[PDB]
Amino acid sequence: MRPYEIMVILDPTLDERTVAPSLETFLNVVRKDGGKVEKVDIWGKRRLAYEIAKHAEGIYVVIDVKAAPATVSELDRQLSLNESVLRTKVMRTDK
Amino acid sequence: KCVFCAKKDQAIDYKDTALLRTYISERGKIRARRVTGNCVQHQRDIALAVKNAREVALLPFTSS
Amino acid sequence: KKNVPHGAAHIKSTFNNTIVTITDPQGNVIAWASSGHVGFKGSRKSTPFAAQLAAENAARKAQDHGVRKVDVFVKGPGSGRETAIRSLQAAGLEVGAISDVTPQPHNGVRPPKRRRV
Amino acid sequence: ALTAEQKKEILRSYGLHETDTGSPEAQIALLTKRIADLTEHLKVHKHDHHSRRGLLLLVGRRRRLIKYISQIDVERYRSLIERLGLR
Amino acid sequence: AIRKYKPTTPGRRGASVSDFAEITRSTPEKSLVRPLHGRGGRNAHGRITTRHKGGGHKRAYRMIDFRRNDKDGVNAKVAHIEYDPNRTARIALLHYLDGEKRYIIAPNGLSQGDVVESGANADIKPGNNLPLRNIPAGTLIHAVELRPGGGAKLARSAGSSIQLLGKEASYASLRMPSGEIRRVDVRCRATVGEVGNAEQANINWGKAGRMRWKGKRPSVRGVVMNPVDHPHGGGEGKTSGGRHPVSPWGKPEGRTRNANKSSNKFIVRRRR
RNA sequence: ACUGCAGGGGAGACUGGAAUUCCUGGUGUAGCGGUGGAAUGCGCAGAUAUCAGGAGGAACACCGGUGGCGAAGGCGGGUCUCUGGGCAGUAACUGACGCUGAGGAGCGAAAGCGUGGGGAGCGAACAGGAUUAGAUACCCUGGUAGUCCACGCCGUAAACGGUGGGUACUAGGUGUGGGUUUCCUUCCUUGGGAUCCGUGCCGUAGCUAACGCAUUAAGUACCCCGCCUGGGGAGUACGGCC
RNA sequence: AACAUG
Ligand SMILES: [Mg+2]
Ligand SMILES: [Mg+2]
Ligand SMILES: [Mg+2]
Ligand SMILES: [Mg+2]
Ligand SMILES: [Mg+2]
Ligand SMILES: [Mg+2]
Ligand SMILES: [Mg+2]
Ligand SMILES: [Mg+2]
Ligand SMILES: [Mg+2]
Ligand SMILES: [Mg+2]
Ligand SMILES: [Mg+2]
Ligand SMILES: [Mg+2]
Ligand SMILES: [Mg+2]
Ligand SMILES: [Mg+2]
Ligand SMILES: [Mg+2]
Ligand SMILES: [Mg+2]
Ligand SMILES: [Mg+2]
Ligand SMILES: [Mg+2]
Ligand SMILES: [Mg+2]
Ligand SMILES: [Mg+2]
Ligand SMILES: [Mg+2]
Ligand SMILES: [Mg+2]
Ligand SMILES: [Mg+2]
Ligand SMILES: [Mg+2]
Ligand SMILES: [Mg+2]
Ligand SMILES: [Mg+2]
Ligand SMILES: [Mg+2]
Ligand SMILES: [Mg+2]
Ligand SMILES: [Mg+2]
Ligand SMILES: [Mg+2]
Ligand SMILES: [Mg+2]
Ligand SMILES: [Mg+2]
Ligand SMILES: [Zn+2]
Repeated sequence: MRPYEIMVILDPTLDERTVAPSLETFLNVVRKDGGKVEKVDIWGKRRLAYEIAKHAEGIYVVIDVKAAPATVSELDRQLSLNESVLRTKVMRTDK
Repeated sequence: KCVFCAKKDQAIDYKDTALLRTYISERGKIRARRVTGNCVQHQRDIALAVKNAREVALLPFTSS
Repeated sequence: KKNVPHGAAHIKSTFNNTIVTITDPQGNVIAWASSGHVGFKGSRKSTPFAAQLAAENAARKAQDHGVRKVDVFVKGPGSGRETAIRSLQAAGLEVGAISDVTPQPHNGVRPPKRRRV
Repeated sequence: ALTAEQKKEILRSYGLHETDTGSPEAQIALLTKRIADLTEHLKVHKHDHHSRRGLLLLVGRRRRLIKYISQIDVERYRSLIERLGLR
Repeated sequence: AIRKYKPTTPGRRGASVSDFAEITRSTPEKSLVRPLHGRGGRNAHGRITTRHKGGGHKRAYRMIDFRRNDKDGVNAKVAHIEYDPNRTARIALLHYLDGEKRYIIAPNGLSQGDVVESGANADIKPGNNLPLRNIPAGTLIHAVELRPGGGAKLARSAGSSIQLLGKEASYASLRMPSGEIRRVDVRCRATVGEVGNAEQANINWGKAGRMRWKGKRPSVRGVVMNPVDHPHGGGEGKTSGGRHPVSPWGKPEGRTRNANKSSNKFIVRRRR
């Protein structure tokens, strides 16, 4: 179970009432395999430094997960297929 | 002379898009090593943070 | 038969020629008179005097469309690049901000081979 | 590979006296594990020549430790071939 | 997966064959089999309308599910990967959870035992069938239908795929396997992935009789006929044909597509 | 073995922005391109310019250096997955288990070869233009293979530090890369000292025909291997092997 | 631009 940190940029035409319930469907596939979720910090709207996919705004979400590598690579495959997600960035946090 | 070596355990982070506004120039380019006083290892850690911040749209690749 | 009060003056300037186009802020061309339009042929087009004649010919033709103030976007490694900005001033325009928009590849495409001249 | 606990189970089966790390039994048994763990690395990734060269160094080091144990006690050599494998 | 023979005979010198390593269960599924018979190129008038046809091994038809409209949400299990003589791809037998057997074209990477979804809530995995509205752009798809509800028609030979370029309002832009850019409706269905058995173009059939087994009957050039037989016939030695090249029915070479066919509004770009 | 540490070492998958070209649409009018000077060429059927959209390929600005890593060839967009080596400290363990290595084997830039993809830009061949006594060239406009990828073959380079490996010793001065440890340790200064492993510059003794090398030796020594024996003919013929 | 030879 390695500590990962997944950064998700969401489409700004969503609403902040359904940002955290929507990605709870994604995070439940981590929990089936022994994964652990710690910090689901949502930064909200922020001006993007350049126009990603004809949008100038976007919702930044930091996942802060801790699971097996086979399940984290399973997750961001399902995140890029979701049409609300603009970008995904997965990084390890240890050395 | 190096800020990160003097002040210990300071996190060089791609999230922290306010530490990375110093150590870049007005076009957006990564500053030289001999003008910021960094060591070799932290100049490595700064430039990777800038390359990772540019790809999450926290810093522009180029901006006049 | 138009009226656009504020426009943009794009100046491309190479080692062979200079092209001075004047647009609106959406990129629709109002007038464009370049250095071979004024009578010049061959290597005389790259001289700075051929550049400042092109900058007059595009300026006074854009003022027939009611242009009073332009923004300047220069690009290219030419010496007819600052004689053009000081020819839009001395033709009845206000030149505003000057920007270099020369394209810079990030080690992109392969250049041609070097000349054994 | 070969984490700090994964080498402990090899040393409990092939080390002589509870702290042995340097004997020919322990070093061959750790090399036989790395040679095994890296030939199944090289069934994926058939073109990793830089990693494959490091396998020839372990084969050469394991073969020299096999030759040393057969010059000093042939009965220790016979049982170690049985417990790990030759040919 | 192309086994090369050894040159034991002059007919097996350059020859090669499939390795057939993908196939489980050498026999077909008995209820999904319809009979065929040959034609030899002949229409209902009894006359040869397609030359060079006939002979050939005996064949039976495997019923392929080119619709896949009626199982949106009923999952299936790949039971076997079988040989089909009627096409160049391999076929996968699906065991749906309700109790029905079906054949589909086997995609690249749909080994035995994999679960196959269908409908608007399927996953983008090789073998799932979705409407084009639910597939993201850039995805390699196969077995695409032209009209909604009409059945898979496009990109279904072995190795072939369509890249989904984009969807604007009600139409998807497709890159067909020839380089043709076609625009079709977004309610059309398509299977995710790429058709398997992609190495069969490299098969060197070794001998004349091996292509006689497949139904291809010989082909005489027009320049060695007589002028009553072909426009290229004639001459005293061998010639080139004493005219610009034509068909056996005197038609010249050039574009044979109807220039005002109704589907010109849907074609963005012709092939290259 | 344990504890740390630095790294473009390698393979696989996904993925980012800039620029070039093309496509579609708008604005626009007569030139653009190129050179020492021109011409071929492109364009006036709407080019170049300019703005928006799209497709595709290849290489990765800044960081970046004199620096790092690798046995050599080589290696720098990002992230993840698998993986090889090195350094320092502790001295826990084994007890000479070492060095070299004829033959052999494996790796091995670029060009090239086979099958199959892909092809933006570049560009042998080729074609036109110019220059010239000529111009099978240099310069200009185009342009195929090839350059890219997957899997095999090829096994050569000024593959060079023109310096084979291992080991021990023999003044120092001076930058820089990675650790470890000491006195006022915060004298903030991340300074000086000691020591281990690199990588540069200078320089003593010594060596050298000279230029030069000089603790990273081309010095003083021991072990093992490859090679030389005037220049051409010739790294060619013939025979064999691939 | 330009320019060979003894
Ligand atoms: Mg670091
Ligand atoms: Mg009849
Ligand atoms: Mg035929
Ligand atoms: Mg005849
Ligand atoms: Mg006739
Ligand atoms: Mg004849
Ligand atoms: Mg004749
Ligand atoms: Mg690396
Ligand atoms: Mg771009
Ligand atoms: Mg193109
Ligand atoms: Mg244009
Ligand atoms: Mg990379
Ligand atoms: Mg003892
Ligand atoms: Mg050796
Ligand atoms: Mg040898
Ligand atoms: Mg090789
Ligand atoms: Mg090559
Ligand atoms: Mg080739
Ligand atoms: Mg080819
Ligand atoms: Mg010529
Ligand atoms: Mg050329
Ligand atoms: Mg050839
Ligand atoms: Mg590869
Ligand atoms: Mg070299
Ligand atoms: Mg030599
Ligand atoms: Mg020596
Ligand atoms: Mg040193
Ligand atoms: Mg010196
Ligand atoms: Mg000497
Ligand atoms: Mg001789
Ligand atoms: Mg020879
Ligand atoms: Mg011979
Ligand atoms: Zn530092």
